Amino acid sequence: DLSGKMVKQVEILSDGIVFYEIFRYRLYLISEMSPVNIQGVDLLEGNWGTVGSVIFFKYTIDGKEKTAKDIVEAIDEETKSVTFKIVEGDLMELYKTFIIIVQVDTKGEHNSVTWTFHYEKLKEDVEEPNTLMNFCIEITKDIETYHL
Ligand SMILES: [Cl-]
Repeated sequence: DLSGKMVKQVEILSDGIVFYEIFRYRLYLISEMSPVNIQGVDLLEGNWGTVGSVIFFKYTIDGKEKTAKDIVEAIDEETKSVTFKIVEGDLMELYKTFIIIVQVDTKGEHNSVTWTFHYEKLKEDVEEPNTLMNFCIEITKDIETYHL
């Protein structure tokens, strides 16, 4: 009831392999590639690209500065997937639980990035995370257009 799921697949022009490299091992590059959206990506514990690593994000949503602390809960290298669980931050005032999965289809033929949110709202009247999903799609477009 308070439970929800949201899925968006977007086709990318850029190399899926580089998208996965970013999201697994070089996540700090997103501050450079989507500087309107992301002001800081700071590793707090562990190492980049390892399950159990803890990462702090400074980001802007609707011109408001927000933060989150996330743990990397899962990595699947064969499917090119990484699962982030948000443990602290502005989102935790609206959601009890929030999990973000990013998965890159690297056929090479055509490449795409699928974003999945699994969340538990604190109340029934809390909104579905549409704005966050728009935010994630904007970062994807910023990343794929960064090379040009
Ligand atoms: Cl690992």
